[PDB]
Amino acid sequence: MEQQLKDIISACDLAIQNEDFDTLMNYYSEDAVLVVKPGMIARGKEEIKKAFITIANYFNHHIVPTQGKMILLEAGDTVLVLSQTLLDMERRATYVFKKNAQGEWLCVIDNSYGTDLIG
Amino acid sequence: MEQQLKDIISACDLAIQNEDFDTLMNYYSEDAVLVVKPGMIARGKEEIKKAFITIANYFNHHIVPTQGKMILLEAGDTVLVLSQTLLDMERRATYVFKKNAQGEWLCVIDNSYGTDLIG
Repeated sequence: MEQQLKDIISACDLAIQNEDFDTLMNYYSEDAVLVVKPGMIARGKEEIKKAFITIANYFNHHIVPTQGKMILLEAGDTVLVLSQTLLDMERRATYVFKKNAQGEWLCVIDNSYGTDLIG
Repeated sequence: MEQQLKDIISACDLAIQNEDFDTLMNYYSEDAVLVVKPGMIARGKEEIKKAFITIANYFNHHIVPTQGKMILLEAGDTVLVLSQTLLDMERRATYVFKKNAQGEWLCVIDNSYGTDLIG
């Protein structure tokens, strides 16, 4: 439930560090959407794969990300995840996963900015 | 697109003022989830109907909040809506709609609090 999803997040978070986006795309749906940065979205597994490869080599001067509070709003088929990420300063994101027939939760909407996208 | 959803919001917003939750439940999915207030969620059309009937009076509507910026992250089947509501002070919510076979977008996750649910 709240764990397997939290385990998929980490699984992906790692798949990104190991720069093996080939295994990272197994967690995304085919028509998924990923918000790279404000006013910049990638649609489809291919476009999203490229986005990660592009923004692969980027880092913040002295920064220590840390998983924080995480709420899950499950509505049967889909699930809205509100993941807070601590910097030392926080980053509240909104992810949407959809459980396919196989029973594996894939990501459909990846907006690491959450409602911050508005402001 | 961005309008029909915005028109569904208003449609519901009104269905609530006219206290005719019978027509309001036509906009929600069957296994939908509604966040009434922090640490309080209603699951299923029935529970959600009761929730609205209960807080019919707890919340003084008529206080028509002003619609503001609204971002839509569509991923084929589902759609993540980031609606900002102005008070005069703002309220950034996160709604999730899913387009059924009939082609009508229903609400599956109604969290008028957005990422604020975390903090």
